[PDB]
Amino acid sequence: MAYPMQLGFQDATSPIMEELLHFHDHTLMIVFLISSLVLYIISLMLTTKLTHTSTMDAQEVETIWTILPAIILILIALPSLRILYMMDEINNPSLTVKTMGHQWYWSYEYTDYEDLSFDSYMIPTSELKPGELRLLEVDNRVVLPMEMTIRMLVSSEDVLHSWAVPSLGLKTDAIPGRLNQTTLMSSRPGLYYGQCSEICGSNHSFMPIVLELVPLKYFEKWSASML
Amino acid sequence: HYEEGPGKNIPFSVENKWRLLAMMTLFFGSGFAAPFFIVRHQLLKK
Amino acid sequence: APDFHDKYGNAVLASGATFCVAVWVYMATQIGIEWNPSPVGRVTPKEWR
Amino acid sequence: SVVKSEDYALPSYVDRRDYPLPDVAHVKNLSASQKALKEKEKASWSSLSIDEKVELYRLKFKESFAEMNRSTNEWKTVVGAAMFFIGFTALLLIWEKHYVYGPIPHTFEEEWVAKQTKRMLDMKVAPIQGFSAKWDYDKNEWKK
Amino acid sequence: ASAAKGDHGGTGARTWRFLTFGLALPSVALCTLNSWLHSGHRERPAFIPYHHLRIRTKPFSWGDGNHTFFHNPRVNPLPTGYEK
Amino acid sequence: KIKNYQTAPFDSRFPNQNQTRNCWQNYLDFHRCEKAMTAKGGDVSVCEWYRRVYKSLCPISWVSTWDDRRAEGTFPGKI
Amino acid sequence: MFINRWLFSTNHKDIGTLYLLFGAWAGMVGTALSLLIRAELGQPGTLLGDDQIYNVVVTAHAFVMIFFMVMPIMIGGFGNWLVPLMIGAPDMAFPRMNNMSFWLLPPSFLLLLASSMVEAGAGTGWTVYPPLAGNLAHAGASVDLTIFSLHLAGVSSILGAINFITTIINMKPPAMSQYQTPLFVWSVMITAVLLLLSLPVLAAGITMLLTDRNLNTTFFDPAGGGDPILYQHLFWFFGHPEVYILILPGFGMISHIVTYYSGKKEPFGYMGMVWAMMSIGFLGFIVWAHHMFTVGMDVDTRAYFTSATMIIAIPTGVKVFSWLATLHGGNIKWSPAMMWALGFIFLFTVGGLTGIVLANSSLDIVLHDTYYVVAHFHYVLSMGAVFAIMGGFVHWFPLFSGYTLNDTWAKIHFAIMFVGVNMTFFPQHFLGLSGMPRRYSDYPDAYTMWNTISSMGSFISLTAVMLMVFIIWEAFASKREVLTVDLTTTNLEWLNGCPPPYHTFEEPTYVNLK
Amino acid sequence: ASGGGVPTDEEQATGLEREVMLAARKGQDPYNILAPKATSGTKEDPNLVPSITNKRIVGCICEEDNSTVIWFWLHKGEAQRCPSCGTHYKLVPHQLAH
Amino acid sequence: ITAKPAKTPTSPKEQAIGLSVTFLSFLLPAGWVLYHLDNYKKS
Amino acid sequence: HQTHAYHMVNPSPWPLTGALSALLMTSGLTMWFHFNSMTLLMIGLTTNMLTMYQWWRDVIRESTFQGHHTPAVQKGLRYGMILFIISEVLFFTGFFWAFYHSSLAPTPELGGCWPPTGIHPLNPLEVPLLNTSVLLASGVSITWAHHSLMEGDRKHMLQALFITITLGVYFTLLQASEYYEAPFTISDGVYGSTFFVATGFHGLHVIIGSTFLIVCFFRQLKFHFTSNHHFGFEAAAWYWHFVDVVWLFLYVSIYWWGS
Amino acid sequence: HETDEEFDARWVTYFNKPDIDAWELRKGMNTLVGYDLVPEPKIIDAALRACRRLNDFASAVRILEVVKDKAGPHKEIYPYVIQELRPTLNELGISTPEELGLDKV
Amino acid sequence: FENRVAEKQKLFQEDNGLPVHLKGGATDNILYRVTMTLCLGGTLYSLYCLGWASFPHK
Amino acid sequence: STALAKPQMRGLLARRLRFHIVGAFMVSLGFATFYKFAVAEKRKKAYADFYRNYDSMKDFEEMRKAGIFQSAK
Ligand code: HEA
Ligand SMILES: CCCCCC/C=C\CCCCCCCCCC(=O)O[C@H](COC(=O)CCCCCCCCCCCCCCC)COP(=O)(O)OC[C@@H](O)CO
Ligand SMILES: CCCCCCCCCCO[C@@H]1O[C@H](CO)[C@@H](O[C@H]2O[C@H](CO)[C@@H](O)[C@H](O)[C@H]2O)[C@H](O)[C@H]1O
Ligand SMILES: CCCCCCCCCCO[C@@H]1O[C@H](CO)[C@@H](O[C@H]2O[C@H](CO)[C@@H](O)[C@H](O)[C@H]2O)[C@H](O)[C@H]1O
Ligand code: CUA
Ligand SMILES: [Cu+2]
Ligand SMILES: [Mg+2]
Ligand code: NA
Ligand SMILES: [Zn+2]
Repeated sequence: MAYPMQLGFQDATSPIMEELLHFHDHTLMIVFLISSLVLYIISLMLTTKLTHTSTMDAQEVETIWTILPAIILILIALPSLRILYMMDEINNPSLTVKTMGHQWYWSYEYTDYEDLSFDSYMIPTSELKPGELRLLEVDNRVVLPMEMTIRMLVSSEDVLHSWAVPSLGLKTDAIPGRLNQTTLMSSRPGLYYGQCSEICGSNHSFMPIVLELVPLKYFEKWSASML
Repeated sequence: HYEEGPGKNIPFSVENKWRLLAMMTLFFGSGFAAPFFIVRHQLLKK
Repeated sequence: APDFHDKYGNAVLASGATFCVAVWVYMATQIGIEWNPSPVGRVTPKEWR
Repeated sequence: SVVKSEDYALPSYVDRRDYPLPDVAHVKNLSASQKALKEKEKASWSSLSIDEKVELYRLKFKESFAEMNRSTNEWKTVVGAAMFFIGFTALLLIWEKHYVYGPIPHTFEEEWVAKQTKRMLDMKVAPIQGFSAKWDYDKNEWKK
Repeated sequence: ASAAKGDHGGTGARTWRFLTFGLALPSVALCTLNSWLHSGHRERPAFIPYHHLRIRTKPFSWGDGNHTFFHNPRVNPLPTGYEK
Repeated sequence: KIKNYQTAPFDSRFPNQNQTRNCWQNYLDFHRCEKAMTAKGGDVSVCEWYRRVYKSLCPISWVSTWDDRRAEGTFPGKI
Repeated sequence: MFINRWLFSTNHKDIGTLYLLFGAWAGMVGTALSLLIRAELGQPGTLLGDDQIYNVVVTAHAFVMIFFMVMPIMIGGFGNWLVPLMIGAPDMAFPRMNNMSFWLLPPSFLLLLASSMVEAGAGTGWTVYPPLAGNLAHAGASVDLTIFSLHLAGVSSILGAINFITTIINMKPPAMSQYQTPLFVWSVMITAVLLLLSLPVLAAGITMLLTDRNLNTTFFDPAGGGDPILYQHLFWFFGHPEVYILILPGFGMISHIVTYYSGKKEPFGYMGMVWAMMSIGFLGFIVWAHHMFTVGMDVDTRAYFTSATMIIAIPTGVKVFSWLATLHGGNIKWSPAMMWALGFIFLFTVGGLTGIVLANSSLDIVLHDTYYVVAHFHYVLSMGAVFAIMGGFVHWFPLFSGYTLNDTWAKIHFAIMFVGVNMTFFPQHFLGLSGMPRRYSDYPDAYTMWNTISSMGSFISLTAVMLMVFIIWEAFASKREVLTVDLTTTNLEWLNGCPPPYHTFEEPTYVNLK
Repeated sequence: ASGGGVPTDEEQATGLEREVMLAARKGQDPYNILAPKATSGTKEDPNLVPSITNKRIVGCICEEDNSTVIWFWLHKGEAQRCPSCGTHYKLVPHQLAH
Repeated sequence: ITAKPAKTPTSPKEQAIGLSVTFLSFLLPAGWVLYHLDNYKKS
Repeated sequence: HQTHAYHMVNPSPWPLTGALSALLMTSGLTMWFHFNSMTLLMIGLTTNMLTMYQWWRDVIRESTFQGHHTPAVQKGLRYGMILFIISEVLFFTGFFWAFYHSSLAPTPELGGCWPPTGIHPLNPLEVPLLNTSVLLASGVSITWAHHSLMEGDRKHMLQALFITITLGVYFTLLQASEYYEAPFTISDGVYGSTFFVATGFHGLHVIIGSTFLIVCFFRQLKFHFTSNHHFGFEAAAWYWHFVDVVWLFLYVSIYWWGS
Repeated sequence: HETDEEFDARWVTYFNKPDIDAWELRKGMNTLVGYDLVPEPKIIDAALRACRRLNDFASAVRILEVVKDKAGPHKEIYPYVIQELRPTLNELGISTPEELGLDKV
Repeated sequence: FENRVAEKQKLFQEDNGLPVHLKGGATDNILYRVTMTLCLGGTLYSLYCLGWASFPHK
Repeated sequence: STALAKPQMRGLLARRLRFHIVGAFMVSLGFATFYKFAVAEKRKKAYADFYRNYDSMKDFEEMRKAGIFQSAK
């Protein structure tokens, strides 16, 4: 989850989110360099009493400032698109889980074997247990096996929602009539939080997602106990 | 024809700066106040 | 002939700066705003369970 | 000298360091002594006095380069006034905190934060760099 | 294409009148014959209350709220079936 | 026979993020197979692969609605 | 005479003045709505109510700022005043239709106010996506009033686009080619082509929303075989061109301001500037689905929309570097308008660059629907379109009114606004990277520090807006009448004096062909 | 069967349209529809700028394909020069319509 | 630009009046609404 | 006195009455959809018609009777009409995009097929083919009318323009009968939605274009047009060819390919 | 394009035209100061002598000011140019801006 | 019909100062008054309808 | 006294521009080197070091014993 005064991304929980971190570092270096260069040149143009006000020929310099930006764009697009096609590669999941958005909560279905489903609602602030996080805890977490490739299928039974877990690099819109797929793989056990990411009415701010990543054997006993 | 020149090519008078202040106050202040009174209206329903 | 800035610029700069610092320090520290700074190096963790 | 609104389509005078010789003289009407000075200007300029030379300059031009290029104390007024109005803004924020905002949630109480911080460390929030990476689990204290 | 006609020389009012009476209005007369020939009611199909048809999310702002604007009792069933 | 089913495998017919038609197709295939088997006198066990796949992929409410509409005579797909 | 002049106008300058007044009033509405947003977010918890009242305020804030402040000021106000003067034309081509483009806007704004007064308002986002905006989740009149408000604003702008394109093509001096027209005139022509082509697609999409809500169509309703995502394609086919419509007249004004206060007769690289605005206009029609990277599109489509979006950096960079080359060697006048334009060059560059970050669909998975997008677009809107509006207003106020501003007060105003907008929006990058969603009335506690600072910045910008009203009052109160304006040989709109007479160019300019 | 009955512009044009038509027939351009062709622009051969008043705005495209136009008021009296290229222009005021 | 001296000069006292009236026009109605929010929310 | 050729228009009330008519029509539709009343809508439609009548009346006064349409003004009105038609093309493009979106990827609720289960399309070879022959024929007769006018032939201009209008009316009556006879409705999911909204907006444009042709017919009866100056006729003919081309795209896309 | 010396020679020729008129004097100086250079003394010499033929003492002083202005922060250039022009200044009786007090702000 | 355009040209070019929308005569004023009265009256009524619709009705 | 030497008088703006554009380039390269070392590589090494001997079961057992899980006591 986010922590106070955080400046950048949540630490990566998945290999794809680690890739996104390194790609963002690359792109942010470029963004800082170009912003700084423009600020510097502004200051340079503004700090001399020397003048030259006659017509200036543009053709030569316009080669520089089209070719160099084109090269920079290619140096962004190449790693960008590599990650895009990695995220899309075939992976062979071990488990399929569905989530359906609703006003204002999420339901989850694990129907590979048995008829397992439940609703997941935010814990009201007045009912938080000591040390629990305001607006982020839920009553029934999405328990999942760690270190395993999971297919998540996302839909909605009313308006648009969007199912997001920042530290896994996940955000998939929840659209009625549509079954959107994403893949989830956590490198670590733990609790990973997200929040509804499409405006969905009165309690859009108050329908969070909490994944609970544990070893397979604990996931199997939890699943059985939830029937 | 119409009046021409500074202060004459506008739909509001600038002949007296204090009447102008009142008019500008009402004009810009009504636009700024409207959303606050619409919020009040929406809260006082239910 | 000195203009407004020659006559009053020093006083506007000094008074405006002193006022701005005083009122923002007061707002930031004396009226109970919760800035929620990082607990790192600040908070002693306490048993919760 | 006197520039009039109805002169707007006539060539005009300007003091600009990049347009040193403007389209008209600063002073176009001449008194008797000024006329005699322009006649004297047709003879050797070595025979003009310093004051006559200054007068010819000031008939042709309004400000010299040094005058038109002078710096000013305006920045002191601008920065100082901007800081006053930014200061005024904090009064608005103080008013808002006093009269508009109610208490913030109970999760910002010191004890709650201390318990929530331990729980975040127990679930190893951001354990690579962001948060639990800064806690020393072996010494049970924040890393120095 | 050159179609299969072939006048020009000058495109003019006389040529466009020739086209109007010699090709366009004969084609309308032919299609009018073809149509007023295949008219005469075709039977209406069994009613099936499919949920993607006869949509009613809000009453229509006319009539009883449940009839479409150019409702034809012979061929337009209501959500509950054909009228009586 | 090819059990130890874990979940529905990748299907090259449906390789993109939108998996609606994967759910739909397997639901149709199961129920088409089931109708064929029950008619000619056979075992629905041969339809089981499609059952498992659509049960894995399809939202419960979709399956429930489709089942209701097949019972009502208003299911718009061909079975 | 008053009714004839101000309600029955056929004069491009008076109609421009009407648009500037309307846009200034809308800017006060939009500023009040922005303060309500930041009051709600300025401490953790709930101030006003749940997300419905909050997103009615957010939705209205965007519609007012875009359709009632920026487009009326830039296109209706500066376009009507300046375009005919810059080409020596005696008025617009359709001077009477021009007046209806203005008078459709007060009804459009009335419909939007009405939407917020009836029922519980339209809490939809300015994108108005179904099904939240449909007749089950937003039953009653509010969303229909919003649709009709958009219909009227769209007719106003489509007719206005017809008028500008016709005037700029048809009413130049016979010797003046399109490559002898000033860059602001080019920027308005291109903006008008974008409006002509994009607003009818918006009109189709919102009409389909209206019929799904009231005539039992199902364009966007899966129960009838419709698709909510079709509405997103139709809306964003308009909405991406719309942001270029918001910035292009600003680019035109920035080119004039930077040229003027650099003491230059011409912008650097005129044909490159024309090329870049045309390229940006064209590319802005083929990138819309970068607003849809998380809806479930195919990977090859994501790759296309990433690449096509990034290429817009090339023509935009030509413009930024050409503005820097126009400064180069200038006799720089540090006027308040120049300060606004220099702020624009830098802060628009920052916002454009975070736009390039967002163009990468892989990274946009994590950034979409977060405050990183809100930071991007307020750098290009509050520090881009708005800085060009303020630079153009301070630069051309003496032309329109015949009176001068106090330049020291205008520099104070720029300084306050500059601090306020940066304090408001810079921390929103951190909120976005760390995952704060859009359209939230409240946030998890970790996000408190940057939301508190961002709300403090919004109050500084309020102080600047109040000061701007006083500055305009002081100018009309003191009545310092303009005498001489420099560089009229390359700024034709000033050559008829300040203010220019009601009828200008009754005798056209003489321009020969040689 | 080509008949008649449709009025011609010669018969029925009126107002400014008719003034423009009749002037064009005479080879005249009182309403400034055509671009004037430059002279050599010397002081002996200045460009002659018609006007119905005693000043008119000139725009000078100093060289072919310049994108910058140089604008200035030309006044009745001695020829004036473009401030950029120096080419000469002289106002020729006259009576009613150009 | 150059300009004439003000036809109707606005003294520093007059500017302070105009500035104060302008600021109060924005701040008093919104302040009244925000001060009374609680009165509204529960009604 | 001016010495350019452009038209400075007298101060006019019709922009304001047109803008207020738009307020009354839209607030009127809102009252009709939500507050069970047609009153505001009826006022708005009436003031809209009055505004259009007096505005276009004044354009005829300015041009035929006062002489303000010099060639430069007429050239501007040509550009204005071309740009207006382009805007209308893009409006229809949004409805074609909706139609191809829904029909190229038919969803499970339809049966996963197009046309949807339960939909029985009209036969494109019956009245839809007749409508196609009618609008194509009217494009030929309006071209005859144009050349008759240019050649100075009053009687045959009027004949050809009357035939064009008759065909536009025939199309409209045929389409109204087809609407009544159709077994599907606007509420029959996305097939009915796309069919009736797209053909319905097209039918509105046929009615608009036919009205514009009728205005030209009466102006021609009153001798307004000269053999060289008749931009209102040219504009009505361009708009009529636009209405014909939109129909050809509707016929191929919705009636034929979509059946 | 052309060598420095060719540029300088064209400008000397321009100002040396015996019957140069006031407009041509102003056009020349206002054009010359748009270039990225401080004009050579030989150019300035020709322009000052044009001022003399035009009986314009004030414009001669202004041209000396614009030489100092064009040098920007390069404070060594103006005293060099004045040094090189001293024989012409003495011959024509041209006082520098400094000698007239016109360098005071 | 006869061609009476010349008569209408005389009428609409008469030097009487009238704007074009009133230059046909008294019928123009009547139609203007009807149009403007319906527009302004209708606009007031729309504002009344907004007042009504802005509050709930049980 | 002695005469002053002839200074450079031409191209002073262009010379200034060239010198500082070059200087900006050198500074840009220096920053890209610093940033790679201080940000990008720091992050790569932090993730590689974290995972090099990381024991996910041990991490789980610590979290379980701290009581954080619904599914594991
Ligand atoms: C004036 C407004 C404006 C403008 C001009 C722009 C311009 C750009 N925008 Fe932005 N944008 C918005 C307003 C604007 N945007 C709004 C309002 C939204 C939110 C919509 C909503 O959801 O409500 C949004 C959303 C948005 C998204 C969707 C993000 C999401 O919702 O997840 C994306 C994605 O690609 C995007 C990208 C860009 C890009 C690449 C540009 C480019 O045009 C920028 C090009 C500029 C530069 C690159 C800088 C100058 C160039 C140089 C100095 C050259 C060298 C540079 C390089 C080599 C990179 N914008
Ligand atoms: C509910 C209500 C909805 C709207 C209903 C609309 C109903 C019917 C409207 C039909 C349109 C009638 C237009 C009549 C125009 C008459 C005036 C005219 O035609 O004016 C002509 C100029 O053209 C001009 O302005 C051309 C100007 C007019 C162009 C109009 C194009 C149609 C626009 C209609 C609105 C479309 C709305 C679409 C909504 C989806 C006059 O110049 P000339 O002809 O050269 O004459 C001069 C010679 O005599 C000299 O010798
Ligand atoms: C975002 C836009 C707004 C930003 C900040 C606004 C700053 C507010 C300026 C002052 O507003 C006034 O504040 C008074 C309190 O100081 C209120 O008086 C209220 O409180 C007084 C003191 O308790 C009582 O005497 C009054 O009767 C009672 O109305 C008064 O109504 C309100 O107009
Ligand atoms: C001078 C310019 C023009 C100015 C126009 C001003 C028009 C004012 C007339 C309004 O009269 C109201 O109309 C409502 C609807 O229009 C009526 O409601 C009635 O109308 C519905 C529609 O038929 C019925 O179904 C309902 O029972 C019933 O509420 C209602 O009695 C009546 O007070
Ligand atoms: Cu669910 Cu937002
Ligand atoms: Cu976009
Ligand atoms: Mg989204
Ligand atoms: Na809040
Ligand atoms: Zn020239």
